[PDB]
Amino acid sequence: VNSFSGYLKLTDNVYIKNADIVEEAKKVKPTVVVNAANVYLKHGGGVAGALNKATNNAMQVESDDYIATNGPLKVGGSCVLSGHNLAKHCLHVVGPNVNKGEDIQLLKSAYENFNQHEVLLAPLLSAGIFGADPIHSLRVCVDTVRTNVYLAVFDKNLYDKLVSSFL
Ligand SMILES: OC[C@H](CC1OCCO1)Nc1ncnc2[nH]ccc12
Ligand SMILES: [Cl-]
Repeated sequence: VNSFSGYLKLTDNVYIKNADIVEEAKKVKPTVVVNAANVYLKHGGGVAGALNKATNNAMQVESDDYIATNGPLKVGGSCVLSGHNLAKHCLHVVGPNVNKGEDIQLLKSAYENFNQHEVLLAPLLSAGIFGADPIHSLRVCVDTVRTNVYLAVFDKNLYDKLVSSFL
């Protein structure tokens, strides 16, 4: 039993809800919140920009130190950093950004990072400003993640379409 409330069960372990991931994280304070990161951990917009804003830019400061030490992430890769005031940890995961010409097959590799954590609050990878088909992102999530994932979808119109089109 966990404190995630109001989710629709798509599968044994995949759940979905229309919610602002920032407001969800602030309410639940999950062990792991997933960020829709880029390889430079530059959290300028989308989910990443909103999560970083909610930390008063502390996420960006920590991320800049991480990059200075370790260099960029790989597309499909991840790193674990602090969750600041939002969660215990933030799993920064880089899905392919279609608007940069990155291979959509890497979306499965990106979701595989979730399997290293028993429970996560997450957005749909490569959706939104990363330019992939969100119905596809949900399909890959359900077919790749085996741990318990609570998916937050900000756009209500999109949420209804994902549910009604889910197989
Ligand atoms: O796949 C990422 C989704 C994309 C979907 O389509 C257009 C907007 O929402 N973005 C978000 N999902 C959850 N919380 C969020 N906070 C800020 C952005 C955001
Ligand atoms: Cl987005």
